Amino acid sequence: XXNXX
Amino acid sequence: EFRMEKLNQLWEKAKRLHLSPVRLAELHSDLKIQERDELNWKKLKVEGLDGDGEKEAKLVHNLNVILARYGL
Amino acid sequence: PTRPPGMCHLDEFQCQGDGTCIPNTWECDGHPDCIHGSDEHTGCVPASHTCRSNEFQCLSPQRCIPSYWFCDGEADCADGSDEPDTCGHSVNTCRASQFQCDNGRCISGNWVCDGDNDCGDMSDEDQRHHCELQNCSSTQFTCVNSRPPNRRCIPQYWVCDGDADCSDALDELQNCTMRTCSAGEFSCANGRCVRQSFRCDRRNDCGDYSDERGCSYPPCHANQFTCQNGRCIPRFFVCDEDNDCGDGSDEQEHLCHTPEPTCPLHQFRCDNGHCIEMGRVCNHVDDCSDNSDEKGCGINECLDSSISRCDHNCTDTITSFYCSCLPGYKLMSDKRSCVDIDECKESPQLCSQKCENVVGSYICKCAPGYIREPDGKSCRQNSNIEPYLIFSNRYYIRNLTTDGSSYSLILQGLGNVVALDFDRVEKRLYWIDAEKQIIERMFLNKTNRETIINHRLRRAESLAVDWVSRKLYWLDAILDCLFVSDLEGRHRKMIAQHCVDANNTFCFEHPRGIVLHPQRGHVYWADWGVHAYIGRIGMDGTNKSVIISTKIEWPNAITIDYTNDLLYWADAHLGYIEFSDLEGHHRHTVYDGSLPHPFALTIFEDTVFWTDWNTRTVEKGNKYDGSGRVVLVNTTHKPFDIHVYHPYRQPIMSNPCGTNNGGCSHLCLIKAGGRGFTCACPDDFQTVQLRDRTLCMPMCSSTQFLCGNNEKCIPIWWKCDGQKDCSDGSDEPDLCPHRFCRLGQFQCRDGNCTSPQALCNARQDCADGSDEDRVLCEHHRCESNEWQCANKRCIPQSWQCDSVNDCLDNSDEDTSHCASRTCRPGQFKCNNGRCIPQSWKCDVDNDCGDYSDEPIDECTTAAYNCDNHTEFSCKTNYRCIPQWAVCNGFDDCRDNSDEQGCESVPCHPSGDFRCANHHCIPLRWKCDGTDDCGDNSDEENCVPRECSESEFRCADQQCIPSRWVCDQENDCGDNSDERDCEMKTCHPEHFQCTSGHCVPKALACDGRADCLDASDESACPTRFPNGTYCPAAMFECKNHVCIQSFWICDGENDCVDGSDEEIHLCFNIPCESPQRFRCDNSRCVYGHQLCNGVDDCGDGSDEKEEHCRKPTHK
Ligand SMILES: *[C@@H]1O[C@H](CO)[C@@H](O[C@@H]2O[C@H](CO)[C@@H](O[C@@H]3O[C@H](CO[C@H]4O[C@H](CO)[C@@H](O)[C@H](O)[C@@H]4O)[C@@H](O)[C@H](O[C@H]4O[C@H](CO)[C@@H](O)[C@H](O)[C@@H]4O)[C@@H]3O)[C@H](O)[C@H]2NC(C)=O)[C@H](O)[C@H]1NC(C)=O
Ligand SMILES: *[C@@H]1O[C@H](CO)[C@@H](O[C@@H]2O[C@H](CO)[C@@H](O[C@@H]3O[C@H](CO[C@H]4O[C@H](CO)[C@@H](O)[C@H](O)[C@@H]4O)[C@@H](O)[C@H](O[C@H]4O[C@H](CO)[C@@H](O)[C@H](O)[C@@H]4O)[C@@H]3O)[C@H](O)[C@H]2NC(C)=O)[C@H](O)[C@H]1NC(C)=O
Ligand SMILES: *[C@@H]1O[C@H](CO)[C@@H](O[C@@H]2O[C@H](CO)[C@@H](O[C@@H]3O[C@H](CO[C@H]4O[C@H](CO)[C@@H](O)[C@H](O)[C@@H]4O)[C@@H](O)[C@H](O[C@H]4O[C@H](CO)[C@@H](O)[C@H](O)[C@@H]4O)[C@@H]3O)[C@H](O)[C@H]2NC(C)=O)[C@H](O)[C@H]1NC(C)=O
Ligand SMILES: *[C@@H]1O[C@H](CO)[C@@H](O[C@@H]2O[C@H](CO)[C@@H](O[C@@H]3O[C@H](CO)[C@@H](O)[C@H](O)[C@@H]3O)[C@H](O)[C@H]2NC(C)=O)[C@H](O)[C@H]1NC(C)=O
Ligand SMILES: *[C@@H]1O[C@H](CO)[C@@H](O[C@@H]2O[C@H](CO)[C@@H](O[C@@H]3O[C@H](CO)[C@@H](O)[C@H](O)[C@@H]3O)[C@H](O)[C@H]2NC(C)=O)[C@H](O)[C@H]1NC(C)=O
Ligand SMILES: *[C@@H]1O[C@H](CO)[C@@H](O[C@@H]2O[C@H](CO)[C@@H](O[C@@H]3O[C@H](CO)[C@@H](O)[C@H](O)[C@@H]3O)[C@H](O)[C@H]2NC(C)=O)[C@H](O)[C@H]1NC(C)=O
Ligand SMILES: *[C@@H]1O[C@H](CO)[C@@H](O[C@@H]2O[C@H](CO)[C@@H](O[C@@H]3O[C@H](CO)[C@@H](O)[C@H](O)[C@@H]3O)[C@H](O)[C@H]2NC(C)=O)[C@H](O)[C@H]1NC(C)=O
Ligand SMILES: *[C@@H]1O[C@H](CO)[C@@H](O)[C@H](O)[C@H]1NC(C)=O
Ligand SMILES: *[C@@H]1O[C@H](CO)[C@@H](O)[C@H](O)[C@H]1NC(C)=O
Ligand SMILES: *[C@H]1O[C@H](CO)[C@H](O)[C@H](O)[C@H]1NC(C)=O
Ligand SMILES: *[C@H]1O[C@H](CO)[C@H](O)[C@H](O)[C@H]1NC(C)=O
Ligand SMILES: *[C@H]1O[C@H](CO)[C@H](O)[C@H](O)[C@H]1NC(C)=O
Ligand SMILES: [Ca+2]
Ligand SMILES: [Ca+2]
Ligand SMILES: [Ca+2]
Ligand SMILES: [Ca+2]
Ligand SMILES: [Ca+2]
Ligand SMILES: [Ca+2]
Ligand SMILES: [Ca+2]
Ligand SMILES: [Ca+2]
Ligand SMILES: [Ca+2]
Ligand SMILES: [Ca+2]
Ligand SMILES: [Ca+2]
Ligand SMILES: [Ca+2]
Ligand SMILES: [Ca+2]
Ligand SMILES: [Ca+2]
Ligand SMILES: [Ca+2]
Ligand SMILES: [Ca+2]
Ligand SMILES: [Ca+2]
Ligand SMILES: [Ca+2]
Ligand SMILES: [Ca+2]
Ligand SMILES: [Ca+2]
Ligand SMILES: [Ca+2]
Repeated sequence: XXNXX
Repeated sequence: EFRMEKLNQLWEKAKRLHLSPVRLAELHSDLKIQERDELNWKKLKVEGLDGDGEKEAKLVHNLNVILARYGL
Repeated sequence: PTRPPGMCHLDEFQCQGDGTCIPNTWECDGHPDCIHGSDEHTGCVPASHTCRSNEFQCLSPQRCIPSYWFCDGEADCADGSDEPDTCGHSVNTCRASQFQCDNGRCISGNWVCDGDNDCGDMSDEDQRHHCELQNCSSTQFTCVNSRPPNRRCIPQYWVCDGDADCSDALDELQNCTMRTCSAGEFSCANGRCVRQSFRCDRRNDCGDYSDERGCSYPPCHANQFTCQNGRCIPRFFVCDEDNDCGDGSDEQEHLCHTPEPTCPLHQFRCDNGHCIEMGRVCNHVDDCSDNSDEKGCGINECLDSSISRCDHNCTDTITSFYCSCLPGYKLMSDKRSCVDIDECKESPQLCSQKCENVVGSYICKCAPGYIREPDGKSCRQNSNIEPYLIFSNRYYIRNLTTDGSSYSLILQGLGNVVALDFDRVEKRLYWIDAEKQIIERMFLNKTNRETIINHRLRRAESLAVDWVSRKLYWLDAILDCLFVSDLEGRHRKMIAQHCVDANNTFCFEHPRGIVLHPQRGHVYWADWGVHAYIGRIGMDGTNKSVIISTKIEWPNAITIDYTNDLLYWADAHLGYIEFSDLEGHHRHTVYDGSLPHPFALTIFEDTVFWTDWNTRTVEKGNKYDGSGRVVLVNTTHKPFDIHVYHPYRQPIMSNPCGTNNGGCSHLCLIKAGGRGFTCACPDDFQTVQLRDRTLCMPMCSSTQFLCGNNEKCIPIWWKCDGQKDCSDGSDEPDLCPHRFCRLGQFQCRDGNCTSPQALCNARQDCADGSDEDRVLCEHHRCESNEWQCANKRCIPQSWQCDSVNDCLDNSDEDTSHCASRTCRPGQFKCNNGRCIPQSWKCDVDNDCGDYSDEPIDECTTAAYNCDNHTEFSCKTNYRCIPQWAVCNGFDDCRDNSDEQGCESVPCHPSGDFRCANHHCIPLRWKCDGTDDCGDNSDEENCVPRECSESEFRCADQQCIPSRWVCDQENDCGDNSDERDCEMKTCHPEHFQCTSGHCVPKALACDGRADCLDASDESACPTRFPNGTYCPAAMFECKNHVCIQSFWICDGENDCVDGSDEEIHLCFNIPCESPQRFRCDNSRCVYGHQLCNGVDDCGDGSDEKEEHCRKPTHK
């Protein structure tokens, strides 16, 4: 997703 | 619509039989006139004024022939 | 000692106006001896033959009716005077002979039960009157699996008939269970059949709901209102006060709203609620309901003594009054009286640092170390140390000034620094390297770097350092836990897991962000899971509670300012920064959804500093209203976990465990509330609490080794290797066998090597099978995220009861276990035995396999409405998906509802990049090198980005980490990163091979040829006394390379020298035809190279068909 690292 | 639970049950189940509308409509007219008959039966039952119980046989047999007549 | 910077000793008191220190005896004395009286604050101490007498006469039917019959609710003998004017309408209730049921009717007992409309409006069986569970006599059968709104009793006249009757239609199953069903009717899972028209509709026709499962409902008509659960209703049914679709979508406050007309000026409406011209009032004409405009003509009604009791002040108008309250006082609902405003709670932003409530106005004060500037509200830090920001890029920890003037590297060359924190006591810095899965520390003067934690760190997310109790707290996102340890990295202990709330609705799923508050002994953390929340726990693992749970989707960031004690956090999805009290009350938004993607924020004085992922920027602004927003810096890589380095951000406090470890054996943790302390034990220890002390009794598995002093226990493969791990040194005893393997690797008893995961997995992997030995595996234990079969092999906790043989002996799928086990807190259980996340219940998808997670009757109720702040409701079904999944290029609603009309969806003004299609992607994904829009519009029309300090540029202009340069392998796709190495010096603590390439120094002189040319072994001292370099078991290549004995002349060029393939050695190696056969050149060619078409030996004997075709199909 767009909130992982 | 109808007063009693049993008439509503017959009414949903009659629709579940997909019967013809003219037959299905005649069902309610025979049950709705029985609705007024059952009400005076019930009033005379709880109050106990129907000392002979004459009003019970005449709606029991009417309901039975209604079930037989209309294909239930 | 000296005085803390800008502060005063606890033995004295600080003046507010100038920061000077005076003794406490001058405080609270009544004499303003300070510069502005800050010492003397007010908070201190101060015909008559046809009927009979029992019957009422009637005319037409010649009937006579009892006296109690009439005036009951209907005309008994069709008399028009029966109801209206024969009895008193409400002089009395209908007395005890007929029980009370509505005012216009009455009920004689049993009718409250039978289900017939005997009060005129069905209200006889309302509330909890009667008939909780009806019963069936002879010739009747009960629909036991049913609820009130369907049925509970049916006659035998309908059992095993032609049409289903009960709720689940069990009447037709019974013992009947017929066979005959054809293609003319739809077939259900349970076996019953129904007409094709009764598929994919609003009715549960088959009982089993097989006629509805898997259907795809087309959208409703134009005149058909659609509810959130997917049921179409007539628009006439909307806002008729009847729940026409169950979930209440058609009956809700703001959809069924008719806001009253404004009529702002002139247009003086009267008190009956309709707007009329202003001049009509007291025009001597009664134009409103009841003298609403004519009081004769109005005058002030407060003039008489205490009429309407206007508490503070009053004012009048043409036809009314209105009281008023002085500033600092608010009127309450009675519209007559005023109460004091707690401005410190109702309006926190008025005072910059601290607030004290007064009856009326308020007074703002500053925390010690701060002085209030002459404006009366803005405190200023008094220490002559200027703060600076410390934030982490993926490769760097960088130093940035508060105003942004200076910018420099604190450190570089790291793998991936996702979090960091500082300690002002030792001037030390801590950070988590997510790429290496280690936690390091170093002094701020850039020396004494070391690694304190390197084991069982599956996925660390955020860390926080406790300056008071010298403890280190960090979150793990894979184990879903909150850990604790001393600053040196010992005595690790689990202090939180599973769920937080009493309902198990908010659980550890995606922990991120952490902030300690040692003053009150609390730890605050955030989770961005499906049920996102901000939790709280005591520093010792008590007081689990939920602080924020509403209007929160992606809480990446969290912090506390320590001066106002306000809690601060930011949401990446909703895009806000919002602050609240420590208990979660009185929340206020700083930025109202305008931030692209904040990740970490921090506070100092009056300024909030946050790191933005989408813009890759560090920004600052006012901490209360967001004014003065300024971009400080903008980097190539994403910024993580910014921190303001200043001693005021770690306020001084007494240590409850002072100079004695609190008398605790291993750990002393601050009690919730801060006042007390609690002794604790590490992970593999048992707390045998005694009368006046806690005993930490060691309890470690058979795969673990207990150290000499019982200070810790370590995995069994950490015993007998190169490094001493225990403090005692028993890790490496004198009677220690030779170490054949590398670090972090299990060693077989015969010298073979295998990974630690090979231990007790029931698949023997060592040559001796010692990895599955009874003594070793008898008391094996594994992590909290795994479940252990009776076979003593550990599998992930979610691999149970899935009809897959994850364990060898089906213990995971055994029916006895799959019926008695529970799910872990926060997980839903299926009748199949599956454990699934609670979010997976009622989401259309068949997750249990048995559709147990999708009860259609229950899933469509009001209890599963989507959270309208963050979730988007699918059109044709009851599924809810998060808003960020809307037109992302993937079918998430199972009906493609979320991908419809993305053209109308606007991107966020600054953080997103619109694709060729109408999708919005984060700007950080522009020109990254991979297609994320689904049409390559992001990577088109791009220019390669410039390299940073730790990066190296290939011939293709793409940047790679400098560590990959000259490491024997190419990463640029060509010769670029190994173009020349012979005349280059490489990162420290690395050994450069003679061929120019360089390896980590630990791989030098350890037998294995780690350099390509084996130069890491070609010049080393003699390993064994009598001159030998390898133990006898291994072979010794003439270039001093150690090699496994069975590798001898197997056809692989194993010794880089070539000593492995001498023919004289080759001929005498034992061989076996199915595995190794002799080639006619005396070379035992590997058996896999026979009939391979390749001349592994120089005469083609390995390819001759005579002895490698199939004689018996072999
Ligand atoms: C980078 O910054 C850090 C942090 O400021 C510096 O580390 C400190 O260095 C000073 C020396 O300059 C240390 O001061 C010494 O502390 C000793 C006691 O604590 C040390 O030893 C115990 C032993 O268990 C350890 O537990 C503890 O962690 C410390 O390592 C004192 O005994 C010393 O006293 C001696 O010298 C002083 C004068 O300096 C004399 O007055 C005394 O009589 C005696 O001779 C000394 O005070 C300090 O402890 C260090 N801090 C820490 C946390 O260890 C780095 O030096 C600095 N690095 C660089 C290169 O700049
Ligand atoms: C994991 O690493 C181990 C290392 O030991 C390998 O296991 C076996 O290793 C031995 C190394 O010696 C292989 O060779 C065996 O040597 C034995 C010792 O030789 C005796 O006789 C000579 C005669 O001069 C003496 O000098 C010497 O001192 C000894 O007295 C032989 O006895 C072995 O033969 C017998 O045992 C093996 C099983 O161990 C049987 O397979 C044979 O049929 C026979 O009964 C043998 O020659 C041995 O080959 C290695 N095992 C196997 C099965 O190959 C493992 O190979 C390695 N892991 C894997 C998966 O390969
Ligand atoms: C230069 O130096 C190295 C060592 O510094 C020498 O290598 C040693 O050689 C001896 C003799 O071969 C080895 O001793 C033998 O080891 C066998 C295997 O045991 C291994 O595994 C066990 C358990 O983990 C270890 O305890 C052990 O140390 C080994 O690692 C034993 O099985 C042998 O005993 C057998 O024979 C005796 C009779 O002699 C029987 O009574 C016993 O029951 C048993 O069957 C024996 O102990 C020694 O292990 C080697 N060490 C290394 C590191 O390889 C070189 O030989 C030397 N070079 C020269 C030219 O001399
Ligand atoms: C609304 O009603 C309130 C309640 O009476 C009014 O507050 C009162 O205002 C008067 C005039 O400002 C104050 O009188 C002054 O008091 C001082 C002594 O403190 C005296 O020296 C002056 O000569 C003067 O008389 C009075 O104190 C104050 N009452 C209180 C208790 O605060 C208010 O003025 C009204 N506001 C309006 C706009 O009508
Ligand atoms: C991050 O950057 C800031 C600002 O550049 C650094 O602050 C600097 O810290 C050093 C050490 O405290 C100061 O050096 C001192 O200067 C005085 C006066 O010249 C000298 O007498 C001392 O001997 C010492 O050399 C420096 O002045 C100071 N700069 C500012 C603007 O305050 C900070 O050290 C950096 N942090 C890290 C971890 O590198
Ligand atoms: C977990 O959260 C749920 C949902 O908030 C809690 O369910 C609550 O359960 C009570 C008792 O069943 C419900 O009260 C009921 O109200 C109806 C009238 O609406 C009444 O007829 C019942 O006799 C009963 O008083 C309550 O409505 C419901 N919560 C809400 C807000 O709907 C539950 O308590 C929590 N934890 C537990 C103990 O499961
Ligand atoms: C252990 O956990 C509970 C729940 O988090 C903590 O109780 C909470 O404590 C705060 C502060 O004392 C309470 O706020 C205050 O409540 C009173 C009314 O009781 C109100 O007058 C104040 O204005 C303020 O709002 C909060 O209500 C309370 N919550 C509940 C229901 O327990 C408790 O403090 C924790 N103990 C520690 C010190 O770890
Ligand atoms: C951010 O990038 C802009 C160009 O878009 C540049 O002008 C600005 O200097 C950068 N911010 C800082 C101050 O580093
Ligand atoms: C829907 O959002 C509004 C704010 O626009 C809020 O007041 C209301 O409570 C929300 N309703 C639901 C279904 O959560
Ligand atoms: C004096 O004591 C204070 C206590 O907070 C600080 O340790 C300060 O650094 C000390 N000053 C000197 C010169 O040692
Ligand atoms: C060699 O020098 C280069 C360039 O100055 C790098 O600094 C590299 O880290 C150096 N390594 C050694 C071993 O000196
Ligand atoms: C090799 O090193 C060993 C280590 O014990 C002995 O010191 C030995 O003497 C060394 N030299 C030779 C020739 O073996
Ligand atoms: Ca004073
Ligand atoms: Ca009447
Ligand atoms: Ca009734
Ligand atoms: Ca039936
Ligand atoms: Ca259906
Ligand atoms: Ca409605
Ligand atoms: Ca008027
Ligand atoms: Ca106030
Ligand atoms: Ca997780
Ligand atoms: Ca959510
Ligand atoms: Ca966003
Ligand atoms: Ca070790
Ligand atoms: Ca194994
Ligand atoms: Ca399984
Ligand atoms: Ca599901
Ligand atoms: Ca989607
Ligand atoms: Ca891209
Ligand atoms: Ca490379
Ligand atoms: Ca090597
Ligand atoms: Ca070989
Ligand atoms: Ca071959």
